[PDB]
Amino acid sequence: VFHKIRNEDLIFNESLGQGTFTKIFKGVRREVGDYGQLHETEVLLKVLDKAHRNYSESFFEAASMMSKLSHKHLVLNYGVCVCGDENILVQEFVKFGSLDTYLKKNKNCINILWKLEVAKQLAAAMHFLEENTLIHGNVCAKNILLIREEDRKTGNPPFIKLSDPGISITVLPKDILQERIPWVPPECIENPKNLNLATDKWSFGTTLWEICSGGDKPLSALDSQRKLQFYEDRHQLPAPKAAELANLINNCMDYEPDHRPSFRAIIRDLNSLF
Ligand SMILES: Nc1nc(Oc2ccc(NC(=O)N[C@@H](CCc3ccccc3)C(=O)O)cc2)c2cc[nH]c2n1
Repeated sequence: VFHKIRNEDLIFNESLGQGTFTKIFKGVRREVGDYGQLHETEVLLKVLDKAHRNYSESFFEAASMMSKLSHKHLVLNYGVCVCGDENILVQEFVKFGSLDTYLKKNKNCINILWKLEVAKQLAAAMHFLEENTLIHGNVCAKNILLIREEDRKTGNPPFIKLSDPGISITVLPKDILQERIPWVPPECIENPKNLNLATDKWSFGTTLWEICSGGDKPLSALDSQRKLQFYEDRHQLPAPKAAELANLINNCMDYEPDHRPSFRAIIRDLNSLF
């Protein structure tokens, strides 16, 4: 149950792009904060396309269930604006944006320790979700937000958060699902209702591949028909050039969902690289 924010208290600024049936804007929220102090707070605004209003339930159910669990590695949702014909998610604005964009622009200055630290943090967030038996369902580098850059001057590591999952793959059209191979697992291509905790272990593997690959998209050279055939022939992703996490990636991207390792075991493996 989300706090309702008045349209009057939001200003829309620049477009930040679009997601699946959504438009993204940087914005500002006027609000009374602690001690009654007035604030104008930078916010991330996620607007459901007016033409796809039928998706609003899934749009908001995702963000809602995760926002019931507070955690340092999970994005903060302030509330929702449902004034007028709008369906707007009002979210904390993370200073350095999405991880995939960040990896591409910083490819030639991100070392293995940075990748391992970000992987550990992501695994911590997924461990927390697994303990709470809560499925994310759309783990990917675009849904990882970089709160803070690494600072070698103080040894401060980077700090990331996992964003909301957006519209569930259980209600999206099959062609969007096919294009999201290989983040969407084989069993969910076979049947979207196979969405399960084991889904998030597979997509975590794909996300590690992104992190280790300077933001390349795995299988981007394959069209949708060939992505399906990739799964039909039981292929695995190539090892990234920085190959240190390749075995972990493949262990997570196991075609047998019951064989995919728990996030506790994943965390132990990450720690053993040191
Ligand atoms: N909290 C927040 N936020 C931001 O900006 C985002 C907007 C949207 C998203 N999240 C998505 O864009 N999610 C996609 C996923 C699509 C997908 C998933 C798996 C495989 C293929 C494709 C979607 O829903 O379409 C992430 C960051 C920014 C940008 C600067 N600062 C920010 N702070």
